[PDB]
Amino acid sequence: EAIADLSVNMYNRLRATGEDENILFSPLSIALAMGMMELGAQGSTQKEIRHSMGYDSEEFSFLKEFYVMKIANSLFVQNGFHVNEEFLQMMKKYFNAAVNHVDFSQNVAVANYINKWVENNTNNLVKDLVSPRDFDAATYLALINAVYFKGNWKSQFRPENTRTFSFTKDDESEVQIPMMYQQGEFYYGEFSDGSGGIYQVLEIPYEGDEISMMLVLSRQEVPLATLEPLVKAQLVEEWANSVKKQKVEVYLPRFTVEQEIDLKDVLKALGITEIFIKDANLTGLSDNKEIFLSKAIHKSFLEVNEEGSEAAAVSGMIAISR
Amino acid sequence: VLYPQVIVDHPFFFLIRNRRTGTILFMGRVMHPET
Repeated sequence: EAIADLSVNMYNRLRATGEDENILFSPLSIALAMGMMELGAQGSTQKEIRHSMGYDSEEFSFLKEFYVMKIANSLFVQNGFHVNEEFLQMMKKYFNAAVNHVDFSQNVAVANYINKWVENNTNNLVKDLVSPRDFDAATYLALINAVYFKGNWKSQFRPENTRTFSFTKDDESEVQIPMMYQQGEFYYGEFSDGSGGIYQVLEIPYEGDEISMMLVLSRQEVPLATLEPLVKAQLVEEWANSVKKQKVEVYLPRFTVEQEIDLKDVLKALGITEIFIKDANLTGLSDNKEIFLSKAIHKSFLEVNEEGSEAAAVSGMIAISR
Repeated sequence: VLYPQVIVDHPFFFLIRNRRTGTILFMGRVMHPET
């Protein structure tokens, strides 16, 4: 529910900084990563995270509570760097983090090693999360989360039904794209757009009956931006609770979306600032008071086609000594 | 009966969610769908 508000807050930042571009991220991945960071934080630094993530009202128990669906965490620790036993224990308990010892000074080697792990846990869909330019003698720790999903639509589109259609961008320009089609039994509702003053919500289940894709679409005459301010956690819940299974004529593009986001900017927008400064309190992760969070990275991939969807997101955290 | 038509031929918002728990896995928008 937390994740709910989190997702919407983070999305709003990305709208703000993402002038008219595609957006894609995984709030789940970001929460798991920040969960791991939080285990390291203390005092002021921990309190700020907890608040920003909405945990004031632990959260580790909820975080633990986690077709193909895979979630993996790993820790890369500088050789001979002494990490708090307690940190390590919790990290295993709550995140089942793989723990690896590396020499960050061997910067090409370590980048390759971390990138291989990413590939191994995203079906190769996310590449170059890190680079050798990320690592040196000052690097102490990297923590990574990956989320990976692959599912067939419960009711697949037949490739024979896919035809070229004009897609009208919100800047009124047009592109011709492959447009999948089926008449299927999906969950559908109509909501007032606040203004034919309605928008459509369509929920399409995947095989396995656990996961779905929800699509939200304004009337043709109206830009998506008109609907965006409406998007709040309470509304998301309402959408889920208001759609009715029925026959629907569905025209949906075959598409891929990718995004690398400035995760530091996003977290800062949530109010998370202390971890990023020299005098951060990460005394939870070790007795080494010189440590702070240098880089926060998030990259995602989504493919949508006739058979279903395949998606991955990875969040990475790189900690250094001043 | 006239079935609704959802014709995704302009920008849209999307979410991939756990139906049971409500957890949001992925979220975003497509402003530019072309290759």
